[PDB]
Amino acid sequence: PQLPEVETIRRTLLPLIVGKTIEDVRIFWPNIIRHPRDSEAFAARMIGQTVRGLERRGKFLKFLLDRDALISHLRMEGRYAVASALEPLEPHTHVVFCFTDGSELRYRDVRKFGTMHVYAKEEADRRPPLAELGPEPLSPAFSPAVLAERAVKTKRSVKALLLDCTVVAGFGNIYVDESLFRAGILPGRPAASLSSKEIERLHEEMVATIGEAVMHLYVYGRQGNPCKRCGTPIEKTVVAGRGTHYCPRCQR
DNA sequence: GGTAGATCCAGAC
DNA sequence: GTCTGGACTAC
Ligand SMILES: [Zn+2]
Repeated sequence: PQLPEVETIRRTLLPLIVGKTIEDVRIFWPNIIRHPRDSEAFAARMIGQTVRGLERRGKFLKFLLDRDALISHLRMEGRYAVASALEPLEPHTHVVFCFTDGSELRYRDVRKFGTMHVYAKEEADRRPPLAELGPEPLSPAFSPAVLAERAVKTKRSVKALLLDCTVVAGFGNIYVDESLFRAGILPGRPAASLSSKEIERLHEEMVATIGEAVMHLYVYGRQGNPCKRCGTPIEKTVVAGRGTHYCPRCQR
């Protein structure tokens, strides 16, 4: 899931778990547990705590308990569901939080790329994976000025810059490619090569593109198909090590 | 200290 | 078999 989908999860999941008390934590792929490194300590500390809130930072979910926070990233394919402890688990279920009311919060992930970190609440924001996270793309803290400052410093492509979590929180490939198309900028352009006008426009399209989604594609996944604005075949190449889509006529 | 390269996984070719 | 992707290690 990308940022908009994660925000939907935050909103919809919260009322399904708030006020429930954890009675057990079961782990079927320990590699997902990143802190404490020992999955047994992860499970033990959570027991007895009640879910009090659920926040989002970038693509991270932050579950707020009594003393601790659970920081969760779904990567490409992770998903949460709430269901009865009486029913069989769905395939690829790797972590389960069991509540005292006989319901469960289940984490599934076919690829097993997702991560979980638990810390005392007061520490979570100053430890990985939240430490160094850049500003929310929809916040005044992410400004053209901030983007400009980062762009001028680096030798990397503009795509690489936007994918950088320290620059802006949780802005993924689909939105990078779409935002760059909408801003008329080739993804392979050196970030430092962007003019003030291009930075301003890119910021505007980033906020618009992801803002629209949080509340229909031009290039992403459209290789070999006509651009919706000029009819030129959309191309796909590798940029910043990732599959990257663009129109060679609309973007410069 | 900034950056490329490496990494994890299993489904799609 | 090869390719793919979000967010330490070593040049
Ligand atoms: Zn075009």
